[PDB]
Amino acid sequence: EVQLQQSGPVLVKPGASVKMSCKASGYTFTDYYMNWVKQSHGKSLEWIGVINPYNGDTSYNQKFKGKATLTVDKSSSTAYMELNSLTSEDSAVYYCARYYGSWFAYWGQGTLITVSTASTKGPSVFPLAPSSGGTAALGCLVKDYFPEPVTVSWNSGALTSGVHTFPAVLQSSGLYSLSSVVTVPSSSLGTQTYICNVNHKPSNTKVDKRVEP
Amino acid sequence: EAIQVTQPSVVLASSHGVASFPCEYSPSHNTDEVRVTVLRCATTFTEKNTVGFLDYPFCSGTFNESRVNLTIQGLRAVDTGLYLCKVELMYPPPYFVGMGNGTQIYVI
Amino acid sequence: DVLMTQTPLSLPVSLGDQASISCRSSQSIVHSNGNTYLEWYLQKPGQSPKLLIYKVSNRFSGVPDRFSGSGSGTDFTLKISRVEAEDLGVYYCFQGSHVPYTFGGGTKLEIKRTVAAPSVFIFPPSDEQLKSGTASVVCLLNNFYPREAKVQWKVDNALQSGNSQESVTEQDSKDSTYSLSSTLTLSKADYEKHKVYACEVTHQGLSSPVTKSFNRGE
Repeated sequence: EVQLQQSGPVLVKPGASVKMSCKASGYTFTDYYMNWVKQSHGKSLEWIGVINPYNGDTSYNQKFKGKATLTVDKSSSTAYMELNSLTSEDSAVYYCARYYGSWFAYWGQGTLITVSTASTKGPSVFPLAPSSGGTAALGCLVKDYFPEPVTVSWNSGALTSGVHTFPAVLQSSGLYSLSSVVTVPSSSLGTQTYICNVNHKPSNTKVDKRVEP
Repeated sequence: EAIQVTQPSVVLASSHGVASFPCEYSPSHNTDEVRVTVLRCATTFTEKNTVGFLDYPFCSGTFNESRVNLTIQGLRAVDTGLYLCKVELMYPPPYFVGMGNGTQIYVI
Repeated sequence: DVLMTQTPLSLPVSLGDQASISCRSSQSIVHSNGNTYLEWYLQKPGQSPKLLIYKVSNRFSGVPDRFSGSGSGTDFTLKISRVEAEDLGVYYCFQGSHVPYTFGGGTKLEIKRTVAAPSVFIFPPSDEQLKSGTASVVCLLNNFYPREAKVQWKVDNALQSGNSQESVTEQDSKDSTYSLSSTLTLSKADYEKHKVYACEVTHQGLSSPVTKSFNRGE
């Protein structure tokens, strides 16, 4: 039905600027208003403003009037928010969300903006592989990357039951690190096949890996 | 960059002098606060208030979505001419306003 | 500015009971048009928010009939009757009446289930990684409750320290349990130096600490 597709994650050095997208589908982009909602890592949500795509009018949250500039483009059914003077506290998850009898009735999957002085860096994946019993275990360790985030999958989307992708833990090396595992029945050892797909956008490190004993 | 208010061209006022015509608009999903004014009577349609022109007894209005069935009553011949319909959508902010080309109401 | 203060901040509730959350606004929420614009959002973990109730007491399409809103002025209440594992997450009230539009702080609804002892598994460092010069020994506690667990590593029957991390799954939205990871950070030299690697699990569901371990080479 309705789908809102936001741009991927962006690592921007402080003091720079960033403009993200929201690509409306399954409805008439100009018909309903559009909001941008900020969710810091501190969990609580914030309203930035609303823009009428048919028109371009806006109503802004005065505390964002300078930090954010929202804009639309009717030919692409795509809305834009742009952030000037990116600081460290500007790093958040940013959401587009479209009105429908209610403010945030359709939600975009989110754009994770990381505002660092460091360099993007690529995951390395290593087969967390099974050993010699009812049900067994497998996984993919994803050592040393930055910035967040990272998407992990098993068989391009096939495997879903019994998975567990742990939150990344900061390491002493200033870098994230993470695993992803799933319990399968003992039988399927050589029958079925298991490969995780690891994707790190701010450094274009898309990498599948097979996992076997 | 304004809404598509659609009046009818010429309107033939009735026996006892009561003209009726629909005033339709196009971005019409902003239905909470919807003030409608008549220019040559005005009321604001919400949920608390559903039949408008309470304070304008010469006028009758029934809202539903992308059409407003309108009624001006008691029109003389000394009133004939250009009648205009303005569709304000006060909620959500920011407003989203519109006006129509008008209606020639000929009061036979 | 209109502050939305919720209560409780956490709220454990067993499947089948009746959860109930409270949102209090610094000033009335009734707008000039007469409408009153309270909204209830539920952010399941790692998902974007999702809309539940609008205009105080109205269920957006799709939201189950267990969910319900009530209130007026400065005091409101979301109430799940008969909770389900699928309902765990953070619940935000939001007012869209007065500019600027603000949210509440949230209310993490936790499920409460019977004790569950964890399965334990252990993983030796990958060969490719051993060629990189680092080594990571990973220990897994799977589907246990409560979240609290003791994880102790022992290299050759003496416990290491300062060189391991833990990570905790968020609550399972199907079977209500948590899963834990223990990663041990050793250099290729120190890993290719000792023999017996062990992961000891102490948990409020296991009568005796259960240990799983590997000897460098199998």
